[PDB]
Amino acid sequence: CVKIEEVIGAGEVCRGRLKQPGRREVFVAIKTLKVGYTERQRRDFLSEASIMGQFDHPNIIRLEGVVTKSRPVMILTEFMENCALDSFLRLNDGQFTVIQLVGMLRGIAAGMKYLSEMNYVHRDLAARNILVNSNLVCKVSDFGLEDDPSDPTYTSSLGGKIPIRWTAPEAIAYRKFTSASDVWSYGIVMWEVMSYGERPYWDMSNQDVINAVEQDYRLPPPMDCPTALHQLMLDCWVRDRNLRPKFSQIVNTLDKLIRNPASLKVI
Ligand SMILES: *CC(=O)c1ccc2c(Nc3ccccc3)ncnc2c1
Repeated sequence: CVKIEEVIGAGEVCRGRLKQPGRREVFVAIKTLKVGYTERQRRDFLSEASIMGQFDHPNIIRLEGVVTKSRPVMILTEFMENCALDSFLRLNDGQFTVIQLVGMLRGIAAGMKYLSEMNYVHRDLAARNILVNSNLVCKVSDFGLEDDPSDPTYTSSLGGKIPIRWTAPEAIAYRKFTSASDVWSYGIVMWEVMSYGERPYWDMSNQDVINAVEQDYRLPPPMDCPTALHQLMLDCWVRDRNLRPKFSQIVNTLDKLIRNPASLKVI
């Protein structure tokens, strides 16, 4: 049933084909586990496959199937042509209209609205975890495939790795991970999108980021970013987590900007 085609990255992420008795052949992404898999590693990989299988939404990565009967174990998903959002934007620097970028952000927010409705807290919302297809539809993902190892994207923190640049201050400080801390991460995703995949906080060290945020520093609007979009980022980054908009309100605000495109001209 599963046929491999080419290796993408390093277990490993590969491209291939899948055929089931009743449905037509579709291109798939195959997440494999490294040779000589441990009982705990196999349990962690399958518990991740079980999470993805619970969801069904046009802005959430679709799980096509899972291989359990034969080694190596596999996670099969629908192949997303344009790969990760951050890498896709960096090579397409200034090649999209504001409306297209807003549509991408609306898709991400619709996916996040669905997750929050299912009572699921993502914890790692970032442009590197958003996949893009040929039609520019953005899909929220996780458990898939480094600018400076001195200021790593993830910090080895006791219980688990934390991406400091994308994490709400209360989730860094007290591990208070909620849909509101995912909204903070979404605000960082908005900034990554409007900047065509720049590194949040630039040269600032990871410790500088925590200190600056605590002292009310907020990322400036990227070049040519409409004021309304930046204001929405600032709303996502309220220190009071109760005042941050819900994903349903973000979707509503983005739709209001799409209906009134003149508001996307004000820079
Ligand atoms: C285009 C490209 O490089 C790419 C990379 C990874 C993908 C994934 N990853 C994934 C597989 C299994 C579980 C979670 C994420 N899925 C779909 N398309 C791509 C495309």
